[PDB]
Amino acid sequence: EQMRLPSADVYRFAEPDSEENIIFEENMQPKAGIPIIKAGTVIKLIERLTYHMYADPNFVRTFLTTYRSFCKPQELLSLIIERFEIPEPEPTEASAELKRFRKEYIQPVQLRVLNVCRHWVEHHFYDFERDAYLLQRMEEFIGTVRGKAMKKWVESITKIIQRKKIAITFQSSPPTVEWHISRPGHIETFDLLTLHPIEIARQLTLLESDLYRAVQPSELVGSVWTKEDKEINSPNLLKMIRHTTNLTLWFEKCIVETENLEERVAVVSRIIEILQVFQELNNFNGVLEVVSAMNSSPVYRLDHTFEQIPSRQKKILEEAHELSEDHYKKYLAKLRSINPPCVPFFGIYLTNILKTEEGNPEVLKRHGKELINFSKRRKVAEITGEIQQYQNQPYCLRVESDIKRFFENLNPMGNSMEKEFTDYLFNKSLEIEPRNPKPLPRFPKKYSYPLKSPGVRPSNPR
Amino acid sequence: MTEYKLVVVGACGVGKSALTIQLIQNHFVDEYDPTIEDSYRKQVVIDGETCLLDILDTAGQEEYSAMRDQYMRTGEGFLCVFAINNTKSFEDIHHYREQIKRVKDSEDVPMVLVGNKSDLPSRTVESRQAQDLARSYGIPFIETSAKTRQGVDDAFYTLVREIRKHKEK
Ligand SMILES: NCc1nn(-c2ccccc2)c2c1CCC2
Repeated sequence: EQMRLPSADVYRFAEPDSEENIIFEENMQPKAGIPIIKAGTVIKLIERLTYHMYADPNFVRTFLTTYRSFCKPQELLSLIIERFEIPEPEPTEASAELKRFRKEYIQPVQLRVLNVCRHWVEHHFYDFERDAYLLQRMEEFIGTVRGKAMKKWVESITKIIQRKKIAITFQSSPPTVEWHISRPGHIETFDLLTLHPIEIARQLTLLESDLYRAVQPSELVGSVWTKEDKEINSPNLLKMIRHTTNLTLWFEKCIVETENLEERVAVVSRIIEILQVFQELNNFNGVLEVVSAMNSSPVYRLDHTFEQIPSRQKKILEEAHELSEDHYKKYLAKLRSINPPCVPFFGIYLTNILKTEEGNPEVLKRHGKELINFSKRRKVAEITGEIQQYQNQPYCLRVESDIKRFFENLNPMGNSMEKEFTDYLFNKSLEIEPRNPKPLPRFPKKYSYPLKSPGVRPSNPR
Repeated sequence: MTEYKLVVVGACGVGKSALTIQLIQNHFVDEYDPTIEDSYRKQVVIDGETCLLDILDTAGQEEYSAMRDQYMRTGEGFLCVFAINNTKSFEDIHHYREQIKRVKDSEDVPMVLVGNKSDLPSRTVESRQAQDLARSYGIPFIETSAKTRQGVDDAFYTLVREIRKHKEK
């Protein structure tokens, strides 16, 4: 015998599985041996989210990350409450079938709903911060729950709710902080060539790591960073991108405002040294912010400058550029093969999420019936999961609060608009190295300190 | 077999993705994983000459504004895409063209203007306006509808024809 549920008239989740309400991918869930749901009606998705035969952690995560495109939070809570409130089938002729049904259907299902509530409140609490009534309803539902088996989960959910309404140190010793010409405390002299290139790279890697770590799936799912409310919905992602952009621009500016050729060679050379350290730290955001500056139209055209770059650093730069070639082929292979800590380049994820959402239909149709395309959401959740795997492990580097502040408050554009600023950079490029056949002018030196790099190897041991 | 490296540029919200996806995905499968390599490469016959299109579409990376030169530098030919229901995206076309000319160091870069239609709001850029802009640049104008696939082939194939004509010289 199967079970004998109620009729679909009095309880909507009893309806049998068919080709018109749920469909599956051919392959089975990794590690777990569970079917992979391709599509289904929202009722069937909720049935499987709270399925009586087994638990489905992966489906629960995926669903709670991605549901909002097809179901509103209020509607989800209504549906899981409906799911929970199971009636008993028609009178027992008075309990063979009732103690079985209570133990193998009602109780498992009710526990799975509580599990969903727990995971929702723990990992997607923003739904509740944004809709106070949604939280009100969850709290009065959780108070409803009566069973003795349920007591422990009800207690735990209430405890998580209470924690969520409320407003780095190392494993072993981080390396000694590096200083070059600028001495500690003298923030007024800090600049590209006066700070130690190692420490520039370390402190930028620390900033960019924290920026990467702050970005949450809520800022990404639904491609919300590309929409009109992007500043409302994706503030951390945007801060992160703006930093990257700022630094690329600062590198360009340092280059083209150094008008003396010898000095400009030292500047480009020092920027390549910083890239080398980024590469050592697996800060690929850092790597790409240098590569972008070097490929920029004001910088790339400086053939006289590039000519004087030592061959070793040419090779370093060329290798880094090749990461980006053929649609990030080499970058992707390199990223797969390294372990935390690192700072990925976020742009790839953004494009992949957007294209996944744009290039697949929201629903599939079968026998005239509309099914939510769940596989589309799974793919998006796979990408946000890959993002999250590099967010857990911090770098073993000491913060230097003055160097940190210097890079946080960098503002190469100043009061100028983008077009105006990039035109200025380009016109500066034209001034310092005119187009053929115009000959190369000389320009006086601007730096009164030595140009020689301390290099990229630590000064003291361990 | 000749390979044409094409680059799609335009404002976000334009449905740049849709254009490229509709080119590449098989004519009657609505399925797409952008993580695999066939996602951005397609073999096609244009004027009887088999060739390979490689299409770079960085949709979603528009905020990385300092990376535009890097991405543009990779291309031989450019689709400049706006949405017919977004006047601002139409006006931004001028800037994309200037930036491409600057990156390729040339006045005569293979290029096509594409006006894409999808869903509401209704049209705010009449095709005449876009025909006039395209004529002032001396490039072709193609209007497309992502959702019906109308004009998508014509947009890309016209760009390839522009590159061939540029390479003769
Ligand atoms: N055209 C000279 C030149 N090429 N590159 C270059 C080389 C490889 C990758 C990225 C950029 C740079 C210059 C001036 C400084 C940067």
